[PDB]
Amino acid sequence: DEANIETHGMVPMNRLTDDPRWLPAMSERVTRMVQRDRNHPSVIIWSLGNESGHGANHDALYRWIKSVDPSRPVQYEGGGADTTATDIICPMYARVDEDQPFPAVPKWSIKKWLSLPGETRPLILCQYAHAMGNSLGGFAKYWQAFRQYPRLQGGFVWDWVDQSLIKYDENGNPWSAYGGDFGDTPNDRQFCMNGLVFADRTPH
Amino acid sequence: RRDWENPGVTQLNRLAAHPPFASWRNSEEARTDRPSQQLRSLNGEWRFAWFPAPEAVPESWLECDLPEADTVVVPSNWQMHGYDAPIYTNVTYPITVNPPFVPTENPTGCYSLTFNVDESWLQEGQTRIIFDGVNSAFHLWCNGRWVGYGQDSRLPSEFDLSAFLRAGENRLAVMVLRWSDGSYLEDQDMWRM
Amino acid sequence: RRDWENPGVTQLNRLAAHPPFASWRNSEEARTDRPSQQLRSLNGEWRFAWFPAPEAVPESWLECDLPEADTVVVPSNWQMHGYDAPIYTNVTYPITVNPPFVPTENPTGCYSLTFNVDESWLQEGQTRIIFDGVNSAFHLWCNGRWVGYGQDSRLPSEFDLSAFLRAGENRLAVMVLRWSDGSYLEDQDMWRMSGIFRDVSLLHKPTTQISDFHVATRFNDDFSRAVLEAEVQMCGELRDYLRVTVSLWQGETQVASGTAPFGGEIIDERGGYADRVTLRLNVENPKLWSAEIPNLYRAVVELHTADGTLIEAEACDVGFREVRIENGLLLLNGKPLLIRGVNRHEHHPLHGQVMDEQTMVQDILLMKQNNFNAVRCSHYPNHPLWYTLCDRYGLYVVDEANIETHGMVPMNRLTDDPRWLPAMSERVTRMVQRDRNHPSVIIWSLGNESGHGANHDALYRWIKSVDPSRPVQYEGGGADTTATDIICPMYARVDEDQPFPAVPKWSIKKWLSLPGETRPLILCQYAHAMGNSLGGFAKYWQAFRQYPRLQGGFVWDWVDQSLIKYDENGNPWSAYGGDFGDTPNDRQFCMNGLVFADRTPHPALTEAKHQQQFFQFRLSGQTIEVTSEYLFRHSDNELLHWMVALDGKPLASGEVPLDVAPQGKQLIELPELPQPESAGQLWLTVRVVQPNATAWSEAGHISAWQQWRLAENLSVTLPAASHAIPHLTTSEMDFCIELGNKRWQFNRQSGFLSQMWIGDKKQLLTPLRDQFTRAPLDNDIGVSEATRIDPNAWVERWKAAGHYQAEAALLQCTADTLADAVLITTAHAWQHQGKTLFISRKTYRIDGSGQMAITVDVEVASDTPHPARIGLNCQLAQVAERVNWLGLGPQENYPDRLTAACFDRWDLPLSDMYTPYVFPSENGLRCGTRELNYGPHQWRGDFQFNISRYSQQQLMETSHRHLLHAEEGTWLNIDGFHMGIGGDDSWSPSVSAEFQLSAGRYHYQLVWCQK
Ligand SMILES: OC[C@H]1O[C@@H](O[C@H]2[C@H](O)[C@@H](O)[C@H](O)O[C@@H]2CO)[C@H](O)[C@@H](O)[C@H]1O
Ligand SMILES: OC[C@H]1O[C@@H](O[C@H]2[C@H](O)[C@@H](O)[C@H](O)O[C@@H]2CO)[C@H](O)[C@@H](O)[C@H]1O
Ligand SMILES: [Mg+2]
Ligand SMILES: [Mg+2]
Ligand SMILES: [Mg+2]
Ligand SMILES: [Mg+2]
Ligand SMILES: [Mg+2]
Ligand SMILES: [Mg+2]
Ligand code: NA
Ligand code: NA
Ligand code: NA
Ligand code: NA
Ligand code: NA
Ligand code: NA
Repeated sequence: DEANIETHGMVPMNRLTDDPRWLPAMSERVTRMVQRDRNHPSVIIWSLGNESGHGANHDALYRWIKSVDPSRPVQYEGGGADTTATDIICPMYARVDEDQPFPAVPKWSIKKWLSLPGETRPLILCQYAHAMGNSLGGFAKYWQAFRQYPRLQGGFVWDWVDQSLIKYDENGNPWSAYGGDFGDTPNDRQFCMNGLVFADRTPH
Repeated sequence: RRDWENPGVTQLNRLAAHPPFASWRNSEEARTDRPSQQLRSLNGEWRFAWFPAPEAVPESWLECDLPEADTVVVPSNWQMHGYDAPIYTNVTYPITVNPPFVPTENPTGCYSLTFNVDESWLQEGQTRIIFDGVNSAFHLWCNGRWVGYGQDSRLPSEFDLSAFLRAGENRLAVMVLRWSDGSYLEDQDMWRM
Repeated sequence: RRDWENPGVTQLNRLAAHPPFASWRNSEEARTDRPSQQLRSLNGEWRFAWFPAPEAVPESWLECDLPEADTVVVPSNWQMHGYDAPIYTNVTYPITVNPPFVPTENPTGCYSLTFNVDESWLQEGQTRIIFDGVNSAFHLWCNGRWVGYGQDSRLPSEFDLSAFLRAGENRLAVMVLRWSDGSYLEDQDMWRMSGIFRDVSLLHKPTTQISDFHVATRFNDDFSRAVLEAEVQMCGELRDYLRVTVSLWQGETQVASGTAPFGGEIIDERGGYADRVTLRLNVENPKLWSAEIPNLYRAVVELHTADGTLIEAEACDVGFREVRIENGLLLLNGKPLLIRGVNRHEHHPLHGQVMDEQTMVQDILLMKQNNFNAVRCSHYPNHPLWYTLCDRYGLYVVDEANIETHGMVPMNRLTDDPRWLPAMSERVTRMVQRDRNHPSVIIWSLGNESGHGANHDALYRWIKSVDPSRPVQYEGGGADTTATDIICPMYARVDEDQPFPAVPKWSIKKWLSLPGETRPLILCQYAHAMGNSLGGFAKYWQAFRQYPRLQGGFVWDWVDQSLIKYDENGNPWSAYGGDFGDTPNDRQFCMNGLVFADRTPHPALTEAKHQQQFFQFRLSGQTIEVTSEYLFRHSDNELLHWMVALDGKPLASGEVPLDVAPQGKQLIELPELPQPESAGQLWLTVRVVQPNATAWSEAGHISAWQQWRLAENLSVTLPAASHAIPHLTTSEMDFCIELGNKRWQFNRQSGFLSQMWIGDKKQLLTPLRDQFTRAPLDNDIGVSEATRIDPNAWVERWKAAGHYQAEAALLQCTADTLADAVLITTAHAWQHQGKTLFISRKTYRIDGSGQMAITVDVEVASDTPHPARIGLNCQLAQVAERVNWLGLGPQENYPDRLTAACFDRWDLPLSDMYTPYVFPSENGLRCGTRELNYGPHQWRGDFQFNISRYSQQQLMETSHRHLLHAEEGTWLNIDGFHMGIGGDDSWSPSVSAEFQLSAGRYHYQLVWCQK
């Protein structure tokens, strides 16, 4: 269960989440969620949001949850996937054997990540294997690694269903549309369709 | 006040958050998770009019239905009814980055509903309204009087309407802003509606 | 909108918080900290009108002055101008608890000011107004148009007035609400006042400006190298020709300087901060800052263009020091501190809560002179100047957020509620944003007495995360929660546990070692100096010295919060809770200071000074070993003076220069002790004197002392045959003795000495009778009240037992004539409801020499509460100018508070023998006295005494010192034994067992003779 906090378009990504003036607004997004969902057994882990860098607001909120609900781990991927705001190493799109050593926020091979000096946390990818179009090549490589390494405990595939929308042609026949098909611009075109299933639930 | 351009105001008069309630008045119903007569759905046909900015909304709408409005089902996203376009942008914000401000042409959906309330709900007790999801911020009025405001498009906003309703017919008016300072915290890679 | 009843709205249009700015446009002025033309004070004469509620404020006031207003000075608290009454309530909120609402009758102060603004401030740049302190919330209008709103009475609220002002005359309107939802977070134990009580100023900054800067100093392992790192942020349009230069100065020498254009390092997938830049300056062998030697450098941050043109400059003092907790110890520059601290409220008896530099400096100097090295800002961020003075004079400071919700039930009802997280967060974040560059701040505190809630844990981590350089502490919820790096209890005792449920206060020695505990423990409040208090203070100090992890504490507290009131005649007097009609109130509980409101010291201050000395001594043989407790400085401004005296008469003395390294020892051998030619006890006193003046003391300043007994030669020499023999005259009702021109009369029905004559002059106004009670101290009373008795308080135990009502019943009174003397024997029982509480047996033996030897043997029933004292008292007929004694002094001292006192011969004017505590009680005792002289009388023995124009009766019946009146003659209380005064706290019995008169049978003897 994840708070409705994502500030991906900011520059740098944590510009708001490291800003105390935004702590109140962010706090209610996390606190109100826990207040509502904390009795559901299906929720096993809380998340502080998505792609909002790593800011001090995150640290404060991570502690708040740990204090009010010790029954479930808290994770958050922003800022490098392994900051002080996450009980779990939860990278997005980290590769199995190949490192992608981006500055400040590298995406290490998952097998290697587990063993960096001083690291001891479990690793569960928050997003992996981007099912956009003809894809999922390399999927088995993740599973073989998850089964061999105890601390590689899986992941959440990206993602379930294509976000395509239905439009109607001149003849009234329906068709699947994506970014820019409504005159929207700028837009990110087909990147809104990354699911294992089509928008109507037919499997890819 | 332009509360929608102030991250210091994320709500006005909203009630505290809490787990799912239904106020059963029969324990066996509560045991089996049966529908509660105390928890009523207001989903169905509502009145809706679209405006290009909050500044364009007529004062008359607070007290009376706009003749030009249409009847539409709720819940719904107004883009899906064709009133304006949905936008698919991944990382880049769909509005200029100038926190906490939002554009002056800010699509405003004016929703209203005339509905009945039985005297029995008003003779004792508290009657609250619950909006489980309103994107991205809104003000609420009941029978012409202002009740409150809320942000966070993905959690329920609840208001006590006890002192605002009367037996019989009543009318809600909800002014929903497409963009708000909450939009700054809602940049997920998905259609913007 | 009623924004003042919504914790969700703590401000509207308020600008971000930042460190002190002045927008100098000349770098040298910034270097020297000179007044800046871009920072104007708007303090002075303002207009003001009081209203009972915001609803009563006329709308005309926004546009123009109200003719009914008065002209008053700002800053001020309106209660100090007489507009409404200040309230003194401790825990109970001064308003009904019904968050977030406040009373409808809400005193509103309408202040306004018409002033000029130069077009030069408006033609370019930004003009903002800064309210350093507005209690408790306020709306601001400029030229009739609404600007913004602000809460938090203890941090500055700033607003941009650029668009509201016009060249020439302008008018500000400030509506200040006494009560707001902010008041729920401002329940500290002090007077409840309101108003614009800190500075109001206007600051002009350029459009392209420094909007914030943080300075950090990190060191290598032995502090011989440091890196100064300065992160600077800007507002305005970014341009490639912009630069920031940060230069570091040590006096006139430029130690380092670095320049760079804006553009920070990559932080995440989206990049870095194009509007910030970090300059790193290397510093070799930096001069380190500490309270011992507050070395400071000056950092100047200049925003300019590449061609060299200055845009503006900001600056700050920098102190190179590292604070860290390691292996359970709080270290400063790698050495463990011993905090000799005190809590200090911002209080002035005339001006209320408005602070001035003079009072601040006065406080700091008395503190330092009294061996304090640290101060806790109980319980809110202080006026900005305070931190400047602590940085420069040298004091460690605990900076504390203005959050206290003591009156809630339970105490954390709001702090554990996420809906109050926002409001609380601003009280912590804005404080850190303002004060983080001050070297004197070594620890952050999350507030006070607010229980322990999840909001505390969230804010604890926020701080840890943004400023790793300083530990975070917080006492609420048990003093050792997950929200504190330091175990920091309030009023935990040294050896005794107070196991309250859920938030027990353990003995401090035991607390350190509870299972799994490893942190340092520094009391955030200890030894409550209310009234005649500080009993047992030495016990804390002996434990802090013995246990490494006991690293000191902050005494409660610095200064009495009494306020001045004026009687019919216009004469001033000190007032406390309820004296303004305020009710409910907590009476004298607002006076807990080491000093009176006017800065005069109470006697307890000297005890603190002595227990907090920086030099320890031991004596062996002729050898004195001095050990320095300084961590960083050598004793380079100290000389040891020693003096040997026999019963007060000096025999020898000298001086030796001290040259001891920090933590080192120096041995000093006294020269051979020539023998004395008289019986008597030789005593050695040593003192540490500072020959040279300093920024905080005058030449000659004494910083430490100690005494020891040396050889004693008991007198074995027989007096000598008396030239005369006293005669006894027996009559039915009296036994009279005559000797020369003196006569004594013992009444046979009362069994006491009722009269004594020198010639035809009577010496007594009241007979000499035993006394087992004292006018109750604040500590004896505790929370007890007539309207609500605390039966466990000492005063209630004594009352209930009949101690104050017991009457002497005579058992025996006989007279015998001996070879050279007459002997009177008496026995009395004191009873109550038929129980014998005390029995006193005595002999008075009057001899040929005229001396009357009195022996007293008392029995105290075991089941009666131990008595306050066991002595005699009388009202002498005459009054004399001086009091001279051989015993401990010169100041007032009690059994559990006499370490600072020295044995010697003292002589003071009688009035100095009375301590004017605002709430009167037993006072002025001196203990360990072997001889006392007053008028022609002399008493010799080994007793404790007090002497004054006020009876115990009067003191106990009078609640305010200004109402006491000198009685005829002089009341003398001479005690064989006197109970300790306690003070670990002033709301529960706190006199340690060893200081209670529980022995059951007591003996003392005194000789009264003429001089
Ligand atoms: O389904 C899209 C996916 O995008 C990832 O973001 C990518 C983005 O698509 C690409 O244009 C840019 O080069 O890199 C971004 C990664 O830094 C998001 O991380 C993921 O959450 C999805 O939104
Ligand atoms: O100077 C007073 C002191 O009060 C303490 O609180 C006491 C209070 O005085 C007593 O009336 C109540 O019965 O017990 C309280 C302790 O729980 C505060 O702890 C201290 O901060 C001071 O305010
Ligand atoms: Mg808002
Ligand atoms: Mg039914
Ligand atoms: Mg009707
Ligand atoms: Mg994203
Ligand atoms: Mg408010
Ligand atoms: Mg308190
Ligand atoms: Na595994
Ligand atoms: Na996508
Ligand atoms: Na110690
Ligand atoms: Na007090
Ligand atoms: Na010296
Ligand atoms: Na008294």
